Order: sequence, then structure tokens, then C-alpha cells
Amino acid sequence: VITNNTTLPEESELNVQELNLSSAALRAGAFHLGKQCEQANNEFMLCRQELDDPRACLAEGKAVTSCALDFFRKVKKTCHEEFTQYATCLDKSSGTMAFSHCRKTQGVFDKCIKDNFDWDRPSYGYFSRAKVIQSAREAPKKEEKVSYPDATPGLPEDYPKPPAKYGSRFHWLE
Amino acid sequence: SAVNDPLELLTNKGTHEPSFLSPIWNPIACGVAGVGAAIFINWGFRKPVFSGIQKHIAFGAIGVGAGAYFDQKRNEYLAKRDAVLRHYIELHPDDFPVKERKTYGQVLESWVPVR
Amino acid sequence: QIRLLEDEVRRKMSERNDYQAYYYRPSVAKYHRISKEAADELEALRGD
Amino acid sequence: LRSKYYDHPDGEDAFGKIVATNKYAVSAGVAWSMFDVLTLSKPQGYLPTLGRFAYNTGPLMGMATAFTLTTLVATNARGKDDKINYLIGGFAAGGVFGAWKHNHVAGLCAGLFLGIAGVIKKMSIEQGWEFFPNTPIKQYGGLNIAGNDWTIMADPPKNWTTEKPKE
Amino acid sequence: MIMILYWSLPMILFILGLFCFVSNRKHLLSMLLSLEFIVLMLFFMLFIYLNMLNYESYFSMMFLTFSVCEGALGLSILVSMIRTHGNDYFQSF
Amino acid sequence: MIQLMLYSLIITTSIIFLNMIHPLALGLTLLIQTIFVCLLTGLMTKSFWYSYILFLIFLGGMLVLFIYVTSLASNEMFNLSMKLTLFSSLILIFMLILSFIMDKTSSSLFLMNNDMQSIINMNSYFMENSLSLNKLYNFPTNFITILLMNYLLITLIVIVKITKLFK
Amino acid sequence: SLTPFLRLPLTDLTGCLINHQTYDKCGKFEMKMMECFEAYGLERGKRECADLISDFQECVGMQKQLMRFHAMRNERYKQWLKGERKGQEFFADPPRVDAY
Amino acid sequence: MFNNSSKILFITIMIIGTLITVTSNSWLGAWMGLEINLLSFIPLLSDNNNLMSTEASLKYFLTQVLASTVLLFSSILLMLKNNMNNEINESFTSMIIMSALLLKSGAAPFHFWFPNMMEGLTWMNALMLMTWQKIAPLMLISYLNIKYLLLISVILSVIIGAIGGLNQTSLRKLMAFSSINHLGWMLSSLMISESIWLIYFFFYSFLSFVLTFMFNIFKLFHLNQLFSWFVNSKILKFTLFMNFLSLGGLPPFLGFLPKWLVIQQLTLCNQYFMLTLMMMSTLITLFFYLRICYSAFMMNYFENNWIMKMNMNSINYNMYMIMTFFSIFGLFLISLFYFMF
Repeated sequence: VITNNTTLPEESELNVQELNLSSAALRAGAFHLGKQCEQANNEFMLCRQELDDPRACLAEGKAVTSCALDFFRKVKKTCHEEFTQYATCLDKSSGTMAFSHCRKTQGVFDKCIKDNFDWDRPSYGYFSRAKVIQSAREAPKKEEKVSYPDATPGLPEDYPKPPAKYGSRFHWLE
Repeated sequence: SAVNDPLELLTNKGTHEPSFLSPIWNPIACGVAGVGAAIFINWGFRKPVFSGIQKHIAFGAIGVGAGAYFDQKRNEYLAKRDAVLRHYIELHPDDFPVKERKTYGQVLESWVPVR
Repeated sequence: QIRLLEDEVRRKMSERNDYQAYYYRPSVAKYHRISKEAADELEALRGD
Repeated sequence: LRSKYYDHPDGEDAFGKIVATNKYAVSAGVAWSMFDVLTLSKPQGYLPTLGRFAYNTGPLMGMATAFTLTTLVATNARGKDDKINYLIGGFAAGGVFGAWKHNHVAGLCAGLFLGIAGVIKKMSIEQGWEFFPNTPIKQYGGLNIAGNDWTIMADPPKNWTTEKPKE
Repeated sequence: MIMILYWSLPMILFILGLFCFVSNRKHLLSMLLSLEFIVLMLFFMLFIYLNMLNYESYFSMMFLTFSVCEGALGLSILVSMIRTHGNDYFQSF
Repeated sequence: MIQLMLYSLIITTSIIFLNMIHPLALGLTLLIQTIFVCLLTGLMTKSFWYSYILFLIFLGGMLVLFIYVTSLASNEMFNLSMKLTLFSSLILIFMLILSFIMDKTSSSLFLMNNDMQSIINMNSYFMENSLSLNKLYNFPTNFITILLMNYLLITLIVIVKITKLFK
Repeated sequence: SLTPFLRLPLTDLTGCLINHQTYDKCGKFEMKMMECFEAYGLERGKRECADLISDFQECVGMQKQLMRFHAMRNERYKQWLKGERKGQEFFADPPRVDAY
Repeated sequence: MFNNSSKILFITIMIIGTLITVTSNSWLGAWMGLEINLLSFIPLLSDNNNLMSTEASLKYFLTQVLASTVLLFSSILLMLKNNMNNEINESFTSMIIMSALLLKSGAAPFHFWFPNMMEGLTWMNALMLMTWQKIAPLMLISYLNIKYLLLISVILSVIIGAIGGLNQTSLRKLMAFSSINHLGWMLSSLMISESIWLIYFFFYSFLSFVLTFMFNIFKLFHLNQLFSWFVNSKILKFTLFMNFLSLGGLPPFLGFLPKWLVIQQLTLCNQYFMLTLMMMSTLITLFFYLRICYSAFMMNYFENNWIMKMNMNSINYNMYMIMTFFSIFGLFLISLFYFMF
């Protein structure tokens, strides 16, 4: 559908660093990553939710990936062995990648995080709730109603109905 | 006037006086039907047409009501039809510009000589 | 005279179908709006 | 293939003209053919069936061609376009009808009938009317046609308004 | 052409079904079976359309529920017919 | 490839269907057709839910009537002809090699399987039948199901009225 | 949708029977149309819904868009048949699977 | 409601099914209603008491089922290639939908099933097929708007519809041919307008309803039976039989009121040629009706000897000849009808 008159981004604009991480890699660091960077995501894919045109969300998307990148670099520096083991459980242990089979490693990895940043593992569903947030993009689309001035009119109930003219106005009045 | 005005030509200016027969006709048609139908009933059943006048009175009563009931529906119906037509003329005066009445002295027709 | 006028008007009103009368065919968005409402009702409901 | 008999002068493009007729001739011919081969003749086999279709179609080609050429001949030589021209056209058509039918009386009487048909057809072509004109009126119900709804779902308000723009 | 590449196969099968429905068969069972194949093709056209549609998909059941009822009625009248004449053979018609 | 091979198998079986005249042979032919059509609709669907459904109703239960009442058997068993089989094999193969030749994509449908939907689509990450079958039960489009069940009830009242001719 | 003449209480079962609109990109186009059909009836509206019907049809129907592709790829094959495209150039690069 | 209680049930389901069609919003819904009609009607038509009923059942089912099959199929195509129920214009997508509907209601080229039906059907079963099984397909034909196909149907809706009626001696087949001719008038009338079509069908329903409802009463099944049917006076033999001329709608019989209405509006559309043809054939329709009325116009014929008395139901006879009396003096109610404006 796209045409040469349409506007698209620059190659350089798209060219930003991405995670390169595996499923087990992400799903291991999920929880302690979710609460560190949620504003990034929230306003990011909030504008995506309300407005679908991705051309504008590119900037905040770059922020989202950067923020996640920052967290894992901290993880890389501080708790490597703990996190890696937790990752190794979470995939080797099951083909469904469920947290309910190596919680012991999950606990010890939490200990290391408790020692380094002293952050707390969020609730069972801390991200399951709604996300009511502040407005940063500040672009509510306009709520509007269409107007067809020349729509087909009928007979209002106030239009006066003078009693009939010339009986039934038929052949012999009847 | 000398001006063929569609709206005013249509307008219920009046001059429509109902006869003594004008409203009464339906009542004395439906009732006459129902009475005749009861006579029709007894005629085929080999019963006295006079006999069992309860059938005739009931047939008369139902018919009279319907004629009055339906006379009413028509009069509403006709009134509305005039309302729409006057509305549409008022809606599209451009489509029906008022036209002017002329006289034969201003026209030339072609006649038929029998000869 | 009025009868001739009525036919002419009936001719125009059928040609254009402007007015919501004999020569009209009303449509209905009600059912689409209703289904729109059902979709609204159940989107917010999703998820336990 | 796609031509109109009556969109040209009454004496020009004979070949295109006959084609514009023969198409409306063959349609009837084969149409009746499939209609009756299955009812009466029922000739088992494909050549016998080809025979019935041939028997049915050819005569109607004879009718159309005879009418067209005689009447085209008239305008070419008689130099006019008259009701009488189609009348001789119809006479020729039924003469072909008698020839194929091998019923002398039946052909002649139909030739008169077809002449009447052509006469009326010319009247339509020249008096600016038509047999099956399109409709000027097509009604959809009483004045309360909009008011005959009896549904029982609540309809939330609309997304469109008749009122003028407020910009 | 869209129909020629996509809706063509359903057409070719559907027409073949009808011709078999008007062919010559000792009894009517081949006919009922013929229209039954047509129902499957009828489902085929119906589903590819309902697949154009995000959720209107579910209408399959409505068509299926109705279609099986036609077949049941079909077998109903046939089987009662053998029982009546001791046969439902087209020679009886 | 599977899709167009499945067209080919349906075409071949269809040719089988129009030839066979023994009722079992026809009823057998329907059986294969049903598996094939279930496979095919499944491919172009969001999932195979409907395929499993119509399988167990149409084939699983309802073709039992057709085979059973068509157990007339002709009084004798099949005279199978290895020739129509060989033609069936022959027609299948060069259709199959053409399938290997035909354009990989353009010869495929365009419908949107669960996989062929875009990643962003937040709706697609639900149970595959949840959102499809939603409004079969949620108002105001669920009463029609009530009509279905009563229709089936009435269907049984009809069957006992037709299947109860004095015995 | 063709208008039930009588519009009795049993249009109330099948009128919302199956709806284009809900959870459909074309549904937005359906509303852009169906409001107008309500405004201009079903006969003047069918006259004056040129763009509305065009796009609504195009979204679900995909006729215009899809046929554009079919000619687009045929033309790729046609140059191959003329020999312009060789074993390498005959196809373009593969979009990253995680796209679309 | 003929013999059993189930007659009421299937009639009810039938009504609901057909009522769905006329109120159907989309083609699919209309198809749904049509099949429900197909169910509900087969058991009434297929009485288990006799034979002829059952053969009519296969033909009715084996025809209607194909009609519904094609109808839905052509619906999908139209509502694919147009992606919308109301196509912009009538193309090849749409003629098939009419051809489905025309067969379903038994129109001109697709009628042969319909006479063969009548042999099987009893009277009110026939009646019920005559009147009500033609509403839904016709009201749908209203939505379809292909001029020329309806026109060919109207052309051929009287030719066969009257020429055959000349030939039949079984009252069952005559009613078939009589209606096919009348069906010609409805189809033209619906091409013109719908409100007049609604009226004309209703008067046709009324007239056909009374007609066959007495034939049910006296069980007169063959022209011989009509000549032989005892009546005490051989005067009501003649008074009752005016309705056979109300079939032709000759002014003092109330069949004129609908035919006048259709003619008035049709010529207002200026399809004068079509009127001439239908109205030419109308005479042939009225022709064999006089062929029927040789039994009653003259009086005091040659009769069978054994009969001495003639008897019939109270309910049916009481209802019947009220409807007849209206068929006699109906016109003067010119005022009572206000639906023509």
C-alpha cells in the first residue's frame, strides 16, 4: 500500500542496538526488569495502543530497548553466576518454561539481587493489573461526530396535518 | 389567480362539505354487508333468513365498528399524504418553480376541419 | 389539476428518493451498533 | 459480434445489421431447442440431437434473414422507411415459414401476422416510445413505511447527525 | 483473477455435483449422496468467506446444523418410501 | 506442497465420485472427501477447531445413516477396476509434479492463519477459540442457538412423524 | 444490508446475526459507510457512497490490493522467462521472520 | 389443522421459519428461514396415510433442497465479489439468486414439479402450498432487481399457466395452472411496486383460500364430480360458483379490484405491451373457468340417482360462504380499502 510520497524513517533512525537475548534469557530476568523499566514501556506502547501509526513511536521504542539493555548490563556486572544458573534451570528444566520447577535457583538469584541492589521481587501479578499512568506524549485523538447536512428528511410529528383535501382524491371521491 | 402555484393549489383551503351520505356511507355499507351475510348464512343452511336475529345484530355491530374504525384510519392517512406532498413542495421550490397562467388569446393551437 | 401535480411530485420523489416516504428504503445501523456494544461489553470484561 | 440492428440507418451495414438480429434470432432458436429436445423428440444419440437442434435453429435463421434482406432491399431501392417496408418484410418471413413448414396456408397467414409485428415495431422506433421502458416509479410502501418497525432492542445514539457543521 | 485462482476450485466441484444430481441412477440414493457432496462444497465456499471475517466464523454451526437436518429429512422420506411400496426405486416413478 | 496437493487429491476423488455408481463406492468416496475437506479448511482457518467439529457431526455420525441405508449392497460386492485407479494414479502424479512447478506463493490462499497474523496483534495471544466463538453465547446473538436446539427437537418430532408410517 | 420490509420483532434474531464491524480493520470502514446508508437511505446512499464502498470493499475484499500483487509477481516471472533474471537475481532478500 | 395435533405444531414452526425470511436482514438469515420452512412443511405434505402424498414429498424435498443449496451458494458469490449484501448493480452474481427463488416459488420456466405435486397433495395441504409457500421466495424476489428475468418470467407465467389449464381434468392440476397464471400477475406487480403486490397477493390468498376450502368441504376432485355433486336446489349450485368467475376478476366479483390495481400502476410505469400479453392470457384463464361453470349456470341437469341428501361440516361451511358472499358483493367496499394511496 505504501507509496513514494508517504513518509518513512531513516535507515540510521532504525539502526539501534537490540537485545540479542534468548527466551530463557529474557524470561529469567523478567520480573526484576519489569519494575525497573515500565514507564518506558507504559508510555511507549500506550501511544501504540491509542495510536497505531508506528512512525512516531520509534523514539520511545528506542528508549524501551535501551532501558532494558541498561538493566542487563547491570546484571552482567553484578550477578552473573546466579542469573546464568537461573536461566539454565528455566529452560533445561521444562519445555514450557515455567517458574515452578527451579524456585531454589530463583531464590538464590533473588539473594544476589538482594545483596547488590537490594531490590524486591515484585508480586505474583504485579504487572497483571491495569496500568493507569501519567500522560507524556499528550496526544489524545479528537472525539468527533459526522455531519451529513443533506440527509433524507421525513415528516416531523409537529408538522401540521390539516384534515384531508378532496376526500380520498380518487376517481369519484370514493 | 393567474399564477399556477403548486402549494396553494394543494393547500386545504376548504370548500369540501360532506354530504348527509358522506360519513354515513361506510356504516350503512358494512352493516348492510353483515346483515346480508347472515341472510346468506341461513339461505344456504336451509334455515329461515329471519330466524336467529342474534347473528344478524352481531354481524351488524361488528361491521359498523369496522367501517367507523377504518373511516378513521383513512382520514388520518389522507391527512398525512397531504402533509408530505406540501412538505416536498416546500422542500424543493427550485424543482417546482411556480408557473404562470395564460389565456387562449396568447396561444395558437391546431384544429380539425371536418369539412 | 391536483392529481396531475401529485404524479409529477411522485415522479420526482421517486427519481431522487429524497424524502422518507413511499419511494424510500430506510436502512438500519441499529444491529451494527448493538454488535458494537457487545464488542465493547466484552473487551473490558476480558481477563480474570 | 456486438452490434445493434436499430442503431444505424435503415439501409446501411447489412452484415453488421443481420448479425445484430441473428444473435437475437439464434437465442430463441437454441432456447426452444433445449426446451423441446428433452420433452418430445428425445432422439437418443448426439447426431440425432444435432438434427433436432439443426431442424429448430435453421428455420428461425430463415425467418430473420428473409425479413432483414427484403426490408433492407426496400430501403435500398424503394428509398423510404415506412410501415409498409416492414410489412413486406413480414410477408417474406412467413413465406419462408411456409416454405420450411411445407404448409402453404400456414406460411402465408403468419407472413401477414409478422408484417403486423414489423409495423408495430417500426411504430415504436419512430414514435419515440418502447414496449418495455424502464420504470419511472418504483414504490416501497405506504407513507408510514419508515414507521413499520416493531423491534425490541435499545439502540444507543448515532455517530452521525443531520445538523449543520459546527467548526 | 481472484476468483479464478481462489474461488475456482469450489465452483468446479459444485457444478460437477449438480450434474451428478441430474444424471441417471437406479434409485435416488445416488442423488441424495450427490447433494451431500454438494453440501461439503457448500461448506467449503461458506468457510472461505467466513474466514474473510474475523469472528463471524462461528456461522459454520448454523449451516452445519441446518444441512444435516436436510440429509436426515432426505433419508427419512426415502426410508419410509421403501417401507411403503416395499421399494423406493425410480422405476416406481 | 500440502495445500495444492490437497486440491489435487480432492480433484481426483471428485472424478472418482462422478464415475462410481455402486452406492457403497459412492459413500466410500464421500468419506475420503470429508477428510480432505476437513484438512483443507483447517489450513486456511485460525485453527482446526471447526474441522474437528464438522468431522464428528458430518462424517462421524451423519454419514453413518448414508452408508447404513445404502447397505443395499447391490446384492453383490464391488468389481473394482484397476484402470480408473491407474488413471487416478496417473492424473494425480502429473498434477502433483505441476504442483511442484506451480508458483509457490501466488498459488496459495491469502487467509490469515493464527501464524500469518502480525505480532503486534494483542488479541491473537488468547485461546484460539475464545474470541471466535464468543458471540455464539453472548447476547444478543445467542438466542439463535436456542433456535438451533429447538429446530433439532422439532426435527425429531418430524422424523417420528415420517418414520412412523404404520410401522 | 438489504432492508427487511416488515421489520417485525423477529428481525431481532438475525439482524445482528453476523457483523462485519466488531474487531475488524474493515469494521472502521463499515461504520464510515453504514452511517451514510442510514443518512441517505439505501438508494441515494448507494449512489453517494463512492469512496466509502470502494475502501470498505477494498479492505475486506482486497481485490485491488491483491490483484496488484498478482500482476506484480507475474511481471517478475515474465522477465525471468525473457531471461533477464538469472539463478541469483530471480528473487529478492528474505524479510526477517520476526517482521510483519 | 387437518387430522392430528402435530398439524398445529408444524404449521407454527413453518410460520416462524417463513417469518424469519421476510424479516431476514441478510441473505444467510433468509436462507436459514427458508430451510426451516422446508422442514416444517414436508411432514404435512407427506401424510403417512396414503401413497400419493409420499411421492409428492420426495419431489418437493428434492427440488426445494436444491433451490436452497443454489440460493445460499449464489448469495456467497454476490456477497463475496461485492463484499456487501446490497451490490452496487445487478450482474451475473444476482440472476442465479432469482433463478433459485423462481424455482422455489414455482415460476414460469421452473414449474414442472409444481403440477406433478398437485396429484399427491390433498386440498388444504395443496392450499397451504398454494398460498403460504410462495410468500418468502417472492418477498425476496422483491430485493432482487433484474428487470429482464422477471419480464421473461411474466411473459411465460401466463402462456403455459393458461394453455395447460385448458388441458387438465383433475382439479388438482387446474389449481396449479390457475396460480401459475396468477403468479404471473404478482411477479409483474412486484417488478412495478411492492405495496400493490402485497395487496394483490392478499386478495389472491383470500380467493384461493375460499375456493379450495369448499373443494375440501365437498371433496370434489374431478370435473365429473362437479357435474354430479348433489345440491338440493341447483341454485346455490350456481350462487356459490360465481367465485369461479371472481378468479377472472370480472367487475361484479371482487377479483377485479386487485387486477385493476395492478393494471393501473403498471401502465403508470408504461409497460403497456406487457399488460396486453398477460391480459390476453387472462381470457384463457377465464375460459376454462366457464368450462368449469357449465355445471351450474344452466340449471336442472342430468344427475346420479342414488344420492338423496348432501352434507358437510358446520365450521367449514359456516366460514366458507361468508368468504363467498364477499366474493359476490365486494366492490361497494371501495371506500373501506385505504391502502392504495
